[PDB]
Amino acid sequence: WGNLTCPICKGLFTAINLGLKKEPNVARVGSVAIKLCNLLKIAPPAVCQSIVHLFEDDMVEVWRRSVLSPSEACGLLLGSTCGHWDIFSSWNISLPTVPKPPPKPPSPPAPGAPVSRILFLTDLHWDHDYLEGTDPDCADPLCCRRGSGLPPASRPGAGYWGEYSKCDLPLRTLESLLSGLGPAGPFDMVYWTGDIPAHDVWHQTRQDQLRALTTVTALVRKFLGPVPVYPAVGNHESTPVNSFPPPFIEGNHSSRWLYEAMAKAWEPWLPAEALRTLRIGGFYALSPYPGLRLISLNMNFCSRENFWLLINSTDPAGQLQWLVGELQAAEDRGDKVHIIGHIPPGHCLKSWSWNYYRIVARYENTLAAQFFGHTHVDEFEVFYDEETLSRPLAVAFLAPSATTYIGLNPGYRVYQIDGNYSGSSHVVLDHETYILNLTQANIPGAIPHWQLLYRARETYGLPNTLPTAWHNLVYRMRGDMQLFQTFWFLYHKGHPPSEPCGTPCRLATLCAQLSARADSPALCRHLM
Ligand SMILES: *[C@@H]1O[C@H](CO)[C@@H](O[C@@H]2O[C@H](CO)[C@@H](O[C@@H]3O[C@H](CO)[C@@H](O)[C@H](O)[C@@H]3O)[C@H](O)[C@H]2NC(C)=O)[C@H](O)[C@H]1NC(C)=O
Ligand SMILES: *[C@@H]1O[C@H](CO)[C@@H](O[C@@H]2O[C@H](CO)[C@@H](O)[C@H](O)[C@H]2NC(C)=O)[C@H](O)[C@H]1NC(C)=O
Ligand SMILES: *[C@@H]1O[C@H](CO)[C@@H](O)[C@H](O)[C@H]1NC(C)=O
Ligand SMILES: *[C@@H]1O[C@H](CO)[C@@H](O)[C@H](O)[C@H]1NC(C)=O
Ligand SMILES: *[C@@H]1O[C@H](CO)[C@@H](O)[C@H](O)[C@H]1NC(C)=O
Ligand SMILES: [Zn+2]
Ligand SMILES: [Zn+2]
Repeated sequence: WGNLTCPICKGLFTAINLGLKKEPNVARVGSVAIKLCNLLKIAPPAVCQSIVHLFEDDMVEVWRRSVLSPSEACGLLLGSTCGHWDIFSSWNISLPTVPKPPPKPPSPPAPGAPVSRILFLTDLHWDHDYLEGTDPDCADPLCCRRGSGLPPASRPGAGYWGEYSKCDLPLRTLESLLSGLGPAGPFDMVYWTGDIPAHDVWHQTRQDQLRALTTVTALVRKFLGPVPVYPAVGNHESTPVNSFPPPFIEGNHSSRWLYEAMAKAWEPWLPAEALRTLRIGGFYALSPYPGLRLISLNMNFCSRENFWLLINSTDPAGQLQWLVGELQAAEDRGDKVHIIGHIPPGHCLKSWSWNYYRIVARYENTLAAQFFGHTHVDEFEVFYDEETLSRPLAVAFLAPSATTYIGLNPGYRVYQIDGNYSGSSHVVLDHETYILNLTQANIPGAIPHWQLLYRARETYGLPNTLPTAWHNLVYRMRGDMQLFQTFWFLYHKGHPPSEPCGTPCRLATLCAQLSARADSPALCRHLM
């Protein structure tokens, strides 16, 4: 008799559920996973053990509530008649019935119009345990630190200011960054888009994450003084890394410990309005200038690595629907909008990325600039119209990281933006990138000098930095290897790998520049 298959399936996963609520069973799950982690040589056995113990609690809870949930598992196994499998099912937010205005590019600024200067910091990745002289090529996922051991005699230990390896930064190198800003300023505001702790993800307590938050926050406030700083939340701020339960998780395993600390650390910078949304889901909007609205998104709700989204990936925290409300209100007032975030939209989950793309196309006249980080290299994402995928209408700048991780010079970014006056377009006009050349900074007894690496319009011959200029740059680089090599050099903050980037590497790199929407290979149809 097959009329009983659904009842026994539900009985199995119901009993599975209550078994996995008991911590001796959770520990047993961990032990097997540690044993497999060691067999497949993912990491040294100390790291295998540490990372599984850190992850196992929230991970088993999520699986219990999603994949192993009776209505889900039995939906998958036995079809819609028994349950309903909807893990990562597709979803859509709703645009308002206001008609889209005719597409209108930004006006060229009048001669002598005000220019706003924005400092951009991202992926600082302070490593409290950074240790000069240790092995840069140790067996762990992060080196140059306490516990990395010592290098072989043939190779130098980690340099004093950092190293070209899988290493993060000592605090003094961030202090040095902030202390050298004078020539690059003055700044009207700072956009600070996330990733304060380092990549020592196998052992990160809530307290070391908070000490990363509070130490680096106080360091930037000391060097930037009264200049406003607008943070965005990176994927490394939480513990375990990428763990960002949406607001429907209450209780202690939620992100309240993190967002509330951010609200107290960033109170000098954000108005009360902003601090309220920051406590709920780590995003907010404010008004830097009359006529300009800034929106700081928590991209961890789009993230492929945010395992909590297995429970429910549909617009987590209602953030995209909230974003639509702000963009519409901005369109109604004639405001322009800056968006800042950490993970770039092209790297998000499919549904989230497709909805964001739709929002950007709809509000192309109102959105004036987009700024992201997370990849640590210097690149960008072009957005196109939904109807034909061929009219460029927005561009996201992905700034490179202050951290070395992996193999790079430290760097940061400055934007010139159409400034503070009525009728301003508020679009990026040009940008510059500064690096510390570790090859010369790590000379014993040298004092670090942060150097201008390049300015965008001058090295690429751009007449402006509107979306069409970046579209055009990609197709120029398709046919001009020398120009692509310049881009590849700068992509790595002046320290490119020694293995040549040949024809497939180039095409893949160029494709990423046009891929502002995930899982959309048609965007690259003119490259391959
Ligand atoms: C995952 O979370 C999303 C929202 O975060 C859930 O979607 C929500 O589901 C409810 C239940 O169907 C929807 O409510 C319905 O509203 C319609 C119209 O507003 C109304 O006709 C019905 O009476 C019902 O109340 C709600 O609209 C929907 N929200 C969104 C944004 O889609 C979803 O169900 C969750 N999935 C799981 C598996 O928990
Ligand atoms: C709330 O949940 C967190 C999640 O782990 C608990 O954190 C740990 O607390 C113990 C107690 O000192 C530490 O030894 C661990 O290192 C902590 N883990 C992390 C990742 O920081 C916390 O104890 C819980 N608190 C309450 C009141 O339930
Ligand atoms: C048992 O399954 C058969 C097959 O569909 C169905 O015709 C029958 O009505 C079911 N019996 C009950 C009591 O639901
Ligand atoms: C921007 O301009 C407005 C209106 O002229 C002024 O009130 C405000 O103080 C200005 N802010 C900055 C940072 O220049
Ligand atoms: C960094 O310093 C080394 C040491 O002289 C130099 O050869 C190299 O060209 C420099 N690169 C950049 C991008 O400054
Ligand atoms: Zn990072
Ligand atoms: Zn990141």
